[PDB]
Amino acid sequence: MKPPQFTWAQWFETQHINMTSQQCTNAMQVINNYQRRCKNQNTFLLTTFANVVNVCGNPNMTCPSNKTRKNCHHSGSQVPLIHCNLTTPSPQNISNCRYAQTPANMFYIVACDNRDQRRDPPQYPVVPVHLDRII
Ligand SMILES: Nc1ncnc2c1ncn2[C@@H]1O[C@H](COP(=O)(O)OP(=O)(O)O)[C@@H](O)[C@H]1O
Repeated sequence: MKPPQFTWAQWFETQHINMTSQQCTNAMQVINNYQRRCKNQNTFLLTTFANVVNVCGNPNMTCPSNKTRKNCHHSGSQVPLIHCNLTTPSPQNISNCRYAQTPANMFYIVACDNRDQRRDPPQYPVVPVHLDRII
């Protein structure tokens, strides 16, 4: 789920593009502090927001996760990425959650939609809103 101050595009960026630290335990604190819980796993794509926006321009395809959605797009090429896996749940005090990190170079599929009319900058009429899968 996402905090109210974020549009889907900004939340996508916060969760999958802006890895604030190369260490998952530190990077995941941002996501967990916003979601008020420790996300079991999360993928950080080591690419630019602009690159993802352009991927939104690639041919539409069915989303591997939801066979009813047709707003997904394949990256075309592989990109470096870090996958974070929760290793220490820490019931109370989510800042104590620890994660393992898995580096890899894979293709990705993202779902994109028109920008939030009121909050997203007009610069990008089309933006990624969900990471559907990595291959
Ligand atoms: N095809 C889709 N198009 C637009 N929005 C979607 C789509 N699929 C899922 N969503 C929404 O986007 C949210 C973002 O999920 P996300 O953070 O990307 O999941 P995770 O990173 O745990 O895989 C979902 O919880 C859902 O409400």
